[PDB]
Amino acid sequence: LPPLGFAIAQLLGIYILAQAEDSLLLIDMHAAAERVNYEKMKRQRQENGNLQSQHLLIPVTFAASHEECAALADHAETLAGFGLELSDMGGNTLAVRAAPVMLGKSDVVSLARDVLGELAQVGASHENRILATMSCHGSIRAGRRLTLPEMNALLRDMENTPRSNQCNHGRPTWVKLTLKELDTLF
Amino acid sequence: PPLGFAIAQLLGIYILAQAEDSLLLIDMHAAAERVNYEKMKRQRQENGNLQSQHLLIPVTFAASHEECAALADHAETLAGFGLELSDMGGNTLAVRAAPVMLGKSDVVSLARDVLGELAASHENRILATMSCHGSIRAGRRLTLPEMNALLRDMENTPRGRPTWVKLTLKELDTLF
Amino acid sequence: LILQAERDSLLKPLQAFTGIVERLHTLPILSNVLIEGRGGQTKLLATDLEIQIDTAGPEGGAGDFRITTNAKKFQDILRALPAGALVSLDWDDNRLTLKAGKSRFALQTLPAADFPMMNVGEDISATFSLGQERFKTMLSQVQYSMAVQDIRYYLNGLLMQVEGSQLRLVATDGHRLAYAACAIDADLPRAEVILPRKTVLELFKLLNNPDDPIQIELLDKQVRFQCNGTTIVSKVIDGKFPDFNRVIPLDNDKIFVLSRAELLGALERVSILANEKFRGARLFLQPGLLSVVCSNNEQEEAREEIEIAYQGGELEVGFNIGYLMDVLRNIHSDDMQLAFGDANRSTLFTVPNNPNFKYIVMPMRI
Amino acid sequence: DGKFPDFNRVIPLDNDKIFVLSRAELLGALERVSILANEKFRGARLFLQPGLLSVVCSNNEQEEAREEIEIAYQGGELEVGFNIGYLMDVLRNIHSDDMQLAFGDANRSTLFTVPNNPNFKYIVMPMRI
Repeated sequence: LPPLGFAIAQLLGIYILAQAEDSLLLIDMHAAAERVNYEKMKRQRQENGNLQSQHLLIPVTFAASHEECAALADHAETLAGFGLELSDMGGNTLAVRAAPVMLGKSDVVSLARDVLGELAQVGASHENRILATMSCHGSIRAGRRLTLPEMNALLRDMENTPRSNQCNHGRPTWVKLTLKELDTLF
Repeated sequence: PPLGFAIAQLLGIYILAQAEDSLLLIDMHAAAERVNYEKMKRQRQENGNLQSQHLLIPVTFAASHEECAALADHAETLAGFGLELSDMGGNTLAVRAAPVMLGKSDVVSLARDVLGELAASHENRILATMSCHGSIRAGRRLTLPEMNALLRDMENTPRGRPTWVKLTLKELDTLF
Repeated sequence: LILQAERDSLLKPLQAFTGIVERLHTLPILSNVLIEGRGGQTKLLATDLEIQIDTAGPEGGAGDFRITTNAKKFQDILRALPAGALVSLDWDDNRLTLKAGKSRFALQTLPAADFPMMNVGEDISATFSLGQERFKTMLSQVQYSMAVQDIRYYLNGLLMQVEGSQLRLVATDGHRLAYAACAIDADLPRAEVILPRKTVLELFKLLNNPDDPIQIELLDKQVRFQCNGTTIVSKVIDGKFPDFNRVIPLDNDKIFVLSRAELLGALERVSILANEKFRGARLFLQPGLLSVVCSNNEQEEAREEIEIAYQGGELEVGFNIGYLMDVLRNIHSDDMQLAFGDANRSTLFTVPNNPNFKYIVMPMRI
Repeated sequence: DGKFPDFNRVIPLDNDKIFVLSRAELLGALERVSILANEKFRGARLFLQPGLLSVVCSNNEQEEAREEIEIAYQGGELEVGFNIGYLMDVLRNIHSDDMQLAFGDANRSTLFTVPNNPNFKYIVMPMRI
């Protein structure tokens, strides 16, 4: 499998550069990972009817605005279907006991807040909150992508996952430079 | 005196304060939400902005695409709420500064509320939407000395659930 | 002539200024050790603008002086000398002349005016002391759970918390947590600091007198450790450590005690045939038996079985084998107590009849 | 597969400045003086005078190291440069007490031998430092 590229390193915070047969390729990690996460979450939603969940140490100290607690009082079965299981601590606070896998890694409060504030005004009936709203984690925002034996895993983003070239707007998420970057040296 | 003298907490949400009458159960998160709302409005009508505080190791949100353009829209409103934040790249942002009186929190939540409100005019997103921090939610319950400072909540501040007394030996009827 | 002393009396104090001294820092003088002779006593100082370590040196010095000289060159020259030779330090303009036997070394020196010092706080909030062996044991018990360069800077360190007469060390990375505690002969207000990893390692090196105690002082965003005539000042990682009380499970009813050496050997044997990306190991807990199983891509399987004094219901649970081996190696007890809940909840690792150490790992769905 | 060089033309035959000195002491001196030498090419200068052998090194930062050894020598003086690694390797890999150093001039081969051991020879040619 000669892939898109072979990840070689990071680029100052937002790009991941990968060498291939052509040249080094600059993948916008957050954008490409948002695309692939949206794709994988919808593929895992059309099948089995729920997102993959995961628990975790150290719950989050939600702080849970008033009516979001009542939204959790409303059937949390849908919340379990989004991979987010969370519990009430008292007064008007919460804490997530389980976050969906494929995101993790921080700020689970934002994901749970998005879906829980969506639980107001039951009608659901849209299901396109699983997009950038629920994909409001993407990959790592600007910090770290390990020591490379996971960078190639994101470099495998668009293999067997469609909607590659055109992003959520049309902005490219990868290659611009070719082997003929020697012109830049003039 | 009045409103009692804090002696301890109850499981994480209550702070019970001893007075001449009896001990009073104060909903610490609700009381702090009310006092922070009043303090922020008082600091808003005067000086026209909240007190900012720069912090070490800023937190980077996620920053949905149109929220970055909302930051491109005048950020002086965000600075007026005591929230200075920059764009790191791609579609992500980080708070270089957070408002005081709220300090340590899920600062991403406050920034996200004020930034997603930028879809003009209005003023009362400084309420529980901005007081979506309050005090620390249900833990860390700082000890009795600052517990009394929290017990000075409605002192100097007016102003939807009540946040205090129920003990009238009604627990006696519940247990006798 | 500024100094004259025996080789080891100079070499040994310098060996407390190697980890902190960055061999290539952006500031050139940060590669230098500071030597200060005053009142017939010599002081050796080093810093990286974050950890500042000082100690007393030799005494055979005539006159007051303050110089900085390259740490690595000076230490290598000292260690290359015969153990027991006389060393004479002369100062000539911007040069330090080291003389030992028929050996001359003309080092170049930098002014002490440019040597940076930490503006140490004067706001001592808590001071205590404890046995160096006890503190080193606690640090060894908790150090392996620190996150190495996490997106949350407070996890890249070790929480030291004093409350009442209890000293607690907590470390976590998000997938595991190590907690150690001990009794300190003091009554202190509840304070807590987050020692950085470099501070933890340097402090680990420092504790070499197991019978003597070490004094710890908490400051305004600073911690100072004093022992063995050596003083270390370090900035703290600002922020809030997670409340460790929520992390510790209290309902894991599947409890059994087994030999730590036996389980460590079993894990070391079975890790050889484990998958290389995931490094997972499956524990099969059944009445009287615990099975450690690993398998890799090449259709190979390793399996070891351990007799256990266990009674309760069965449980299959996956673990990241590095997490298990860390606690099995850094604890020097003969036996370990395993407390299991269910397959998707935390597991508690303890020392039997020892409430002062706890270790929590979440499983992985293998 | 190939023809190895003829080592006979290699070995010098007329080195006149001969002196025997302690292997361990000379190795320690070379290790000490190499600390303040340039870390990449390691030029070490040997000054040979009756009764004294001096080893001197210097580096980029205008630092200098110098050691001296008392030896049983009476012949003419000689200043010769060397790559200190070649000097140190033989002293590290030989386990004899004394070593015999034979010099000709500062432009040609230097012979290292073990006294009363005709079965070992070691030849280094100098640099011009």
